[PDB]
Amino acid sequence: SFAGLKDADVAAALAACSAADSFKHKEFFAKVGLASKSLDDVKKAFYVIDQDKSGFIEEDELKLFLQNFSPSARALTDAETKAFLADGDKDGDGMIGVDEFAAMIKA
Ligand SMILES: [Ca+2]
Ligand SMILES: [Ca+2]
Ligand SMILES: [N+]
Repeated sequence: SFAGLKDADVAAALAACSAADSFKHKEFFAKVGLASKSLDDVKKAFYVIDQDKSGFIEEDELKLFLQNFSPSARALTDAETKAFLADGDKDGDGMIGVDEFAAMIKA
């Protein structure tokens, strides 16, 4: 479950990436329903994912990305984590900021 999203969508999205290395963030964003949320709602999601409230989603939080949807969900592999980072880190500082997060989700 995730605030603002349908439990059925979140559960199906988690099932869709059950296999190691099958996680594709853009497919996950669409399946879970975040890609269809308003920009304002996408920003809310960001602050939840930013676990230590540093203002940025760092690699360690990216690795445990799925835990925000279910505490028992698997960690992303180092390969999945790095691809996630490479796709969203538009300014090259090694982390994902709120605007980068929103850009990655809204096409
Ligand atoms: Ca953080
Ligand atoms: Ca960045
Ligand atoms: N972090």
